[PDB]
Amino acid sequence: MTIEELKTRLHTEQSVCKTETGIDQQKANDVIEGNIDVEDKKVQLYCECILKNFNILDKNNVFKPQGIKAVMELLIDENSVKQLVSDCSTISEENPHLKASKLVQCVSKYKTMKSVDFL
Repeated sequence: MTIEELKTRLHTEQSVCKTETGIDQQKANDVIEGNIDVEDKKVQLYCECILKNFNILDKNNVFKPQGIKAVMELLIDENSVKQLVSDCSTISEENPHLKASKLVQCVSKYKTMKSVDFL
C-alpha cells in the first residue's frame, strides 16, 4: 500500500487484537516473531483476530486466499505467494481456532510479522 502503511496497519491490528483477546504481551511477541504456540487458546484467538481483521478469514472462519495474496504480494516474490496460498489453503484443520493459529504459523514460515518492521 506503502510498506510504511502495511507496517502501521499490522501494528494497529496487533494492538486491537491483543485488547480483544487479552493475550499476554510475551505470547503476542512470540506470534509476531513467528514462534506460534498453535495449541494455546489465547494465541488461537489472537491469530484468528488478526486474520479476520485483514479479511483473510471471513466471519464464518472461511479462508479467503485474496486476503493473504493482497498482503503477501507486497513482501515476497510472485511465485513464492503462489506457493504460500497452496500450502495455507490445504491445511487439514477441522477446528476453526486451531486452523487460525496453524494458518498464521504457515504464513510465518514465508514472512513473520516482525520481519515486516525491517522491512
